[PDB]
Amino acid sequence: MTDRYSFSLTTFSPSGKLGQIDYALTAVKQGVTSLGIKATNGVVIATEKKSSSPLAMSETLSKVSLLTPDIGAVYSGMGPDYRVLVDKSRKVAHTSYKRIYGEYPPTKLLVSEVAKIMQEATQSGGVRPFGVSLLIAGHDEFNGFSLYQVDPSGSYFPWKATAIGKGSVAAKTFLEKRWNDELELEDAIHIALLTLKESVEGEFNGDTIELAIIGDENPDLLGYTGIPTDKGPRFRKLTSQEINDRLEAL
Amino acid sequence: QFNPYGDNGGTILGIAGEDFAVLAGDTRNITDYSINSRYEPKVFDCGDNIVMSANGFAADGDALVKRFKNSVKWYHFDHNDKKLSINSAARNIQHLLYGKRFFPYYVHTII
Amino acid sequence: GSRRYDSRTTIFSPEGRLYQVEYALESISHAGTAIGIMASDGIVLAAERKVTSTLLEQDTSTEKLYKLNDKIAVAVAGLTADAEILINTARIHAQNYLKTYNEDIPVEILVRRLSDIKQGYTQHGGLRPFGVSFIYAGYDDRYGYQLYTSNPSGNYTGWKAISVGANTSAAQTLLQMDYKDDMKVDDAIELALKTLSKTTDSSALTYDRLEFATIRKGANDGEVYQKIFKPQEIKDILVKTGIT
Amino acid sequence: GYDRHITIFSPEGRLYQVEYAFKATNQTNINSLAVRGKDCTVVISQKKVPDKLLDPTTVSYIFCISRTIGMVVNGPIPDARNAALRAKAEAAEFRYKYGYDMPCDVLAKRMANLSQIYTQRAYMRPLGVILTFVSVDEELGPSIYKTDPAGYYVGYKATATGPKQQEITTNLENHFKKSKIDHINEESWEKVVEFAITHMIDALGTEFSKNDLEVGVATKDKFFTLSAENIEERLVAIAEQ
Amino acid sequence: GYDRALSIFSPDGHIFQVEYALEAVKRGTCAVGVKGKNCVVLGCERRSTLKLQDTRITPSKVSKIDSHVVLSFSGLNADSRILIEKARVEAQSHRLTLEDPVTVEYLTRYVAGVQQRYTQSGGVRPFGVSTLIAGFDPRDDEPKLYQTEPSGIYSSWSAQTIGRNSKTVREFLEKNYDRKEPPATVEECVKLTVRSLLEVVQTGAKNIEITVVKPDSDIVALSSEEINQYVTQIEQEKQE
Amino acid sequence: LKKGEVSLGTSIMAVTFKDGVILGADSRTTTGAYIANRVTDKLTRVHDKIWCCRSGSAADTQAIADIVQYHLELYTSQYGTPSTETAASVFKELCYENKDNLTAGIIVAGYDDKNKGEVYTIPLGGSVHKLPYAINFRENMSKEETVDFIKHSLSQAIKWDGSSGGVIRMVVLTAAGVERLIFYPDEYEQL
Amino acid sequence: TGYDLSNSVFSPDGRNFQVEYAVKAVENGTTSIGIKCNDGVVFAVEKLITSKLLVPQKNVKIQVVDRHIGCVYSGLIPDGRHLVNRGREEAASFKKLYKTPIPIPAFADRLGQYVQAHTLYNSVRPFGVSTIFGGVDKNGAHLYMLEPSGSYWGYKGAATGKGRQSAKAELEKLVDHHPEGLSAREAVKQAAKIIYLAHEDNKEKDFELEISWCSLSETNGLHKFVKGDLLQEAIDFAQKEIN
Amino acid sequence: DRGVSTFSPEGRLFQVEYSLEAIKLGSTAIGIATKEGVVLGVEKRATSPLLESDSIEKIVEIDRHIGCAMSGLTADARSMIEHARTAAVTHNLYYDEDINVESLTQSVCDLALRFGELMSRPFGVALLIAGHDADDGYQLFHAEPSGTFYRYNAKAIGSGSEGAQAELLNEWHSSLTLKEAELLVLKILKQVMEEKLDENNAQLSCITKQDGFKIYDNEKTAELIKELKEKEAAE
Amino acid sequence: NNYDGDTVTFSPTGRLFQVEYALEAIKQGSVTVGLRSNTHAVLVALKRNADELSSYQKKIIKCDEHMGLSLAGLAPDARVLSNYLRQQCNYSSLVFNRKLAVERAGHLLCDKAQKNTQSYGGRPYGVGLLIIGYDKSGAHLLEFQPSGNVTELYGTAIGARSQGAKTYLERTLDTFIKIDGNPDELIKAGVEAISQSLRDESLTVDNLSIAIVGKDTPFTIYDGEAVAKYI
Ligand SMILES: [Cl-]
Ligand SMILES: [Cl-]
Ligand SMILES: [Mg+2]
Ligand SMILES: [Mg+2]
Ligand SMILES: [Mg+2]
Repeated sequence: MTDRYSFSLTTFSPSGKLGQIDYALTAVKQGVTSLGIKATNGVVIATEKKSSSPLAMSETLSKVSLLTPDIGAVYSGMGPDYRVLVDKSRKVAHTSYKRIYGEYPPTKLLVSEVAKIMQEATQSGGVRPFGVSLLIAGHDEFNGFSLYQVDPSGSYFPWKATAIGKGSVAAKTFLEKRWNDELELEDAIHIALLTLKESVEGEFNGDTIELAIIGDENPDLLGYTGIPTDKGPRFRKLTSQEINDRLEAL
Repeated sequence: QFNPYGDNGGTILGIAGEDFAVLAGDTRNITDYSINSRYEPKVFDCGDNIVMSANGFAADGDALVKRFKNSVKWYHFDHNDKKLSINSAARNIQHLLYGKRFFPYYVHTII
Repeated sequence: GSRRYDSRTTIFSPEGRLYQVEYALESISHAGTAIGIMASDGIVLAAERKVTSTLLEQDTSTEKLYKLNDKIAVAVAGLTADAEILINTARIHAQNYLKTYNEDIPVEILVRRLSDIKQGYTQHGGLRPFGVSFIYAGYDDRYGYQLYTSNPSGNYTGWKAISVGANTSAAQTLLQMDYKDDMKVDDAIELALKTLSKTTDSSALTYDRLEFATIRKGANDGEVYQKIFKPQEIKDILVKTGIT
Repeated sequence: GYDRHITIFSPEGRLYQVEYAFKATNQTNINSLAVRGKDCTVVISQKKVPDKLLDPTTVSYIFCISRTIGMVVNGPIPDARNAALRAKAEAAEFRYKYGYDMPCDVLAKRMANLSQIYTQRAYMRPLGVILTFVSVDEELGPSIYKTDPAGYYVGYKATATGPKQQEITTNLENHFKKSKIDHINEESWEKVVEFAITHMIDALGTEFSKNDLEVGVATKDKFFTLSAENIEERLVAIAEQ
Repeated sequence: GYDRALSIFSPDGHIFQVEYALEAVKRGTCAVGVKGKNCVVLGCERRSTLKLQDTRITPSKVSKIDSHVVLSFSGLNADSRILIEKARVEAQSHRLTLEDPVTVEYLTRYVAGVQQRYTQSGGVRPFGVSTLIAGFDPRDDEPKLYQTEPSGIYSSWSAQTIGRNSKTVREFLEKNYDRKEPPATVEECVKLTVRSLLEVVQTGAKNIEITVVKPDSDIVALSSEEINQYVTQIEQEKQE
Repeated sequence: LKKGEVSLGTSIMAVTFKDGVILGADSRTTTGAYIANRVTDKLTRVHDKIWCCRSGSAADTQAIADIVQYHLELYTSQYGTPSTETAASVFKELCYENKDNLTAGIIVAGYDDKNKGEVYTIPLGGSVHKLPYAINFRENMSKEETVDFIKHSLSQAIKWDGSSGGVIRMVVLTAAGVERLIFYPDEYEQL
Repeated sequence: TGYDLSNSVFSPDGRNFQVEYAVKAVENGTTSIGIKCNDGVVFAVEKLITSKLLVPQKNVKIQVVDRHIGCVYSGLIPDGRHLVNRGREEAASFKKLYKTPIPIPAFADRLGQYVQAHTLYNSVRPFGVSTIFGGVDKNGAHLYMLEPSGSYWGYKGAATGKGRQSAKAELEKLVDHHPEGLSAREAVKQAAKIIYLAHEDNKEKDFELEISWCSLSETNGLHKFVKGDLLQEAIDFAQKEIN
Repeated sequence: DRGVSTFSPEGRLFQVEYSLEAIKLGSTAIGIATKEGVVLGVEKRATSPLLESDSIEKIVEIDRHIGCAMSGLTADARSMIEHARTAAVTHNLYYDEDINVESLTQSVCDLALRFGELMSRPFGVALLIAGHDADDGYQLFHAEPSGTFYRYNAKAIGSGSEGAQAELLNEWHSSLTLKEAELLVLKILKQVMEEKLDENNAQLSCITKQDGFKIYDNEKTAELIKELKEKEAAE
Repeated sequence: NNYDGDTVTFSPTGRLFQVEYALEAIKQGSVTVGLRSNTHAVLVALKRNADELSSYQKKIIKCDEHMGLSLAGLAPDARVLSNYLRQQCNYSSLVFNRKLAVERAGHLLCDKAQKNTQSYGGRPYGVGLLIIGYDKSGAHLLEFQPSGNVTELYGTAIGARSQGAKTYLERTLDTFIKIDGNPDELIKAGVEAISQSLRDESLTVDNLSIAIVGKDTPFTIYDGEAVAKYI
């Protein structure tokens, strides 16, 4: 018995390609389109909720996840791989940072820890790479707002705006035309909805679209009062109603 | 507190002749002021013309004799039924005893 | 059992070569070119970013050049994710040495240990090697300014000027042509950029496709300073040498 | 082609072992169905006992995981029982550690994460089963959550599983288009079971006796299965209308 | 742990992984060892395709194991560092327990034992390295020169060479080296070592390294100019 | 018993009778001469119709009872409703194997439909003893008689022991179900 | 293809060919049966007399687990012993913790989970035995049959081995003709007959009969071997039926 | 590939059979047992004339009363010798006596099959273990990598083993003296060796009850070689 | 063919080829015979030599005062299994002051061999054993095969040309079983049995190996001049 797979399942081919990473990226390509746009006073991340069945409740399946009060994540590719990465990302934010420094990690370092986990699946024994690309939006005091992409290889890049998955080639072209360095958060949300309509084929509304923001602090979402320094989470998931309001003036 | 040792009394005696040897011992077994047995042998034939007694704390004496007897048995298996010389048995018993140097067998052994 | 699926990463070819090391080097040859040039009064590190996109955030990015401590830096060529694993190990090793001896780690000792880790993956463990080549640029009070390189084999060597990644054949010829021993940092900066400009696969070399760094004794009196160049600072140095 | 033997990516980004585990799901040739009432969650499954020598009371693909949670499985019984035992252990441990009964959706997620590990780790094969968890959660109310070999899971208004799953799914889809609601608007669980059975008869086109069906019912603070006589009583009510 | 038996027997009775490790040695730069009457000299080739090198900091081919013993090698450079480190640790460990530095034979036997262990351990490949170990035993003036190889066999040599084109330089040494009368002085021994490398090297500039070891921990490495004088002298005598 | 830790006293009992079994106890919990809790519930549920009475260390008895409840919940999921004897075995297994670090005296009481009312006592050593009752009793008493027997018995314990006091809690285990009873000082003192 | 070369590998069908190959080894083995009765169970097995040199009655194939469970199997005999050794450990730890002897359904799952575990990895081989087992517990009599895949069900009658189809057919007739139930002493006699009828599919070598039983009335709920007069009575009954 | 501990269809372990082929490539080693002692001789076989032949250690002491000669992949023998020496000394410590030659051999042979997937492959070396004890007297054993050992009156192993063994078949008798055995080893070695036999490329040793195990000097062996040539020319 | 790479693999017809190849190693091994009466049990073994200069491979091993076996096939494997038996016999004596039953001895060997046929990495034992003994239920003879199958018999034989001796014992069954209180006659029957497996070669003084155990006879092996009586 016992895990006898103590050797790498990902290896270099004669051409220098790491097959399993390339094939993982292929799985990401097949995945549903998701995108991220960075504004001056916030970040927006969005994706289509591809429903497996109309009987399924798409509210229960959350493609956009809170990692810390000020950091959020979305993906393209294999959902189950994403779900466990979110669980590990949340835990590592505590064990390797919050329990040491008494504060949540900055975006870049949490991204670094997630990237490390994904790099290990590329080299450790008896495992395949994660078949997902993550877009992680976040805010912290000293770096401000930021948006990162994380690939199956464990490589991560900071973006002003980008897209991943099915129609990423066309979506990135669309974002290049629309993006500037003076965008306000509401403008970025508007562009995000325009960009996403191109890739979405069927219904396009607040029930089929999932969208969250990293913006201003939300004292109403904190759950308590009395500590002035604690002002609330910057991550906020937009409601189905809030999305439909912006789709009218589109 | 639990005291793992005891004194079962008794006394043994070994004398060597020219072409013979004797190992004697009383058959009384005791604890404190009570008699446990009036006949409880503690001098044993261990094979290969070796006799042995481990006097003191009976539980340790019985365990030691039992291990040496077993040591004789495996000496035959491993070394083509060779006879265990008295000097070789002595050295073997040293290793049995010293193997518990930090939790000794409370016995005075004679063969 | 599992034997069926084992690639056997740590074995010799009939010719006496390590398959995976050779294929890792093939991988590295497609990576963005990185150049290190050592001068008498400092070291230059120059590196070409891999086919940049216009929407990539350039100023808050780190792909090629990393800091190991206050006196030592590295240029990366290969898998970035692999390099970061090794970099954090190297950073920790430098601090262990400082904790133990109350002295900054000598450059070679850090390089040897990092190279020894790579070697391990080629000889045991059954894992794939790190697809990474480093250029180490650093200073210590024993040997002064030093340039090294290590590759997936775990073999390291010292250099006066060296390239890693793509077009190293063409790049090394150009460096061998124009390099000389009494060179200054400002001259080395110019050589590094000129070499990349000719060996690049891009149409024209621009500020947004580069990473740049120097290790000078330009600080005040007998102390070393690490300068990781900003985007605007690369833009200025590129105009100053007359490339754009 | 060893990329089809273990859980690693094929050139087109697929896990063939996961896909073949899905085909093992239908190996029993049994169809299951789950629907929600107001106060309850009902799950029904076909019961096929081909051998005459079998003890029919021991032939079951419905499990009582905890007092509140029930689980029906579509797939081979050895993998089914493997999943059942684990879920029972997880539900019991949860209660001990966190001081309250494990919710249906949390258990589903936990089992889905375990399934996900088998799709990534090479030495472990996926279980060839689809797990349908049902309960009346104290926070979320009537709940249906389903897990598969891919490690995917999601909540359901209603659901069906098996070879003729699509015919049952569309049958239920068409009903909820008509009723305009997320559940079966019915007071007693007895009539929700009658609904479930009726719509399975219409979709599959087969009639059922008391021994052809197997029924599980979740209410507040307890999940329980129905006996053959409980089902028979239920079948009589359908026939008399 | 990774357990796979990489080094195994083949039908014809060969261990290919050990033999392929010898091919790696054959690819490595040439190294030569010549022992005289009161000294040993270790010559080493350095390939000249590498210009712009920094010879100050570049790892030297000859390594000190202790103050009285040196080790050169041919084959995989990264592998050699592991053997050298183990040897250096064992040298200090020997001084600590025996209160006496290692003999050259002992140190060789240790290194050879390490190499052998990697030919029948699970999860590891053999060292792609052959070594020349040289020096003088404590309180002894008899020169010692040993060779090791990936299989784990070791032996003593009056003079020996390893690496690429080593068969050519071994051919040279076999007729030029006299057992009855070895190089009487340091100069004679160094010259013969340089001569033998000049059969293979190419140019005698910064391609040849020479290290001289003498009794009582007296080891010194020759500089470029010092070596170049031997090259200049040999070529003038050759034209005859 | 660790110094300063919370003690549960020792005034607990379980009595079998015609229709089932009744558990009874006081409500006092001490730390030296200080009453840390005067309305403690020493009657704890490990299963629907298997309860226990805790004595000695409050921390130890709680940790054990929690573990037992875990084992019987897991037992029930796999093998159906457990016996009162099975419950007592799990208690014993814990109390016996960890006897060096524990100070727990437990009385297990339960109701089967076959076995009816059963009582098992588990003292400090980790031994088990099945009895008709535990702490002039007659077999097959009525509910009302057994209540008065427990009431009068604990009433006296409270009267003479300072480790005992407060209210008298009782739990009745029958085929009918589970019934909680309580008796205040003004009632039981003047008996 | 190559899907059948490794255990725990799904074919494109969704099958584990290695487990199916293990079934072939079970089919190759001697016939063994189990009969559930009024207040207990009866086990019987075909022992092929390879030679005159075999000592009669001294190569016992039926095994006891705890004191109340009987196990018999067909296929690779050593694999069956390994499974019973596990069963004894499972039953021991159950009684150690829960005091009461292990219930048959509980015991059935302990084996089932263990056998199923040997279809999860390529580093182990599936069990080359179908195991018929059962006994008497607090809830009454139980008979089970467990296969290489880990699959098991409760049975009224069970059969496995080379003469399984013949035995099954004969078992089906008993179930039909005795709906109200079969007695323990009757089941022993029927068990003998069915082994003799099933021996027609293995009639080159002659055989030796071995029977055991658990019964609340006859054996006091404990597992016992059928020996002496009762065994010879069952053999004579079977001899009379074939002729 | 295939498993390390696999059986062939014929019923043999592949790796053990392949290791036997490696031993055939090895240099020749001959052992002869007599009532006056046991003689062990080996072909040194230097790969080059620059190699100092005295450093070739193919005959080895295990204890004062036990010696050992090897043939095949001689590097593999080092751990076998180390084990043997420890076994011999350990037994003396436990039992205050010399250890039987057979028991020592059995201890070495227990290592042989301790390989698989313990070490990664069988040993590629055969050993001739020669010694004396009080019980069975002078003894010669042949220890293979299969884990099997046979006792022999005389035995040759290595490249010229089949030819030398046939010669030992005719020449050996029970009344051989020690001096006769010494010459016989040298005679048979000279026949099967590629290069011409002398004191530098061949080595002799013996074990006697009185003086224990002794490797012969090159001066002593040279006289026995000269004595051998004269006796063959004498008829 | 494709299903004989290791012991963990079943063939399409349900066979374990590595176990069958281990069984083949026994057939190549030298013949050994076992037989018993009610009072005694006897092992007779034809020892094999490498050549005339070599010794004859010892086939019989003692396990306790009342038990022992003969081997056929890989001798080192017999040493491992016999050593395991010695320990189990010894465990029974030290802990329970009880001589280990010959039937239990067989059950323990079966289970030890079985574990080697179900796990990856390991290999089956390449030896067949004939265990004899005298315990509280009289004389016993067992036949061990490395598949795991252990069989109690009146008589048997294993090794090359063992069918000849096995046929003889099958004919002689009624005769030798009743040789009670007579060691030498039971041995004679065993020596005549093993003679039916001889081709070209005959039984010599240093070739034949005999062992015996019984009621008032500890397990003792006879070799050399001690077996000259029976030639
Ligand atoms: Cl989880
Ligand atoms: Cl409390
Ligand atoms: Mg259930
Ligand atoms: Mg897998
Ligand atoms: Mg009071």
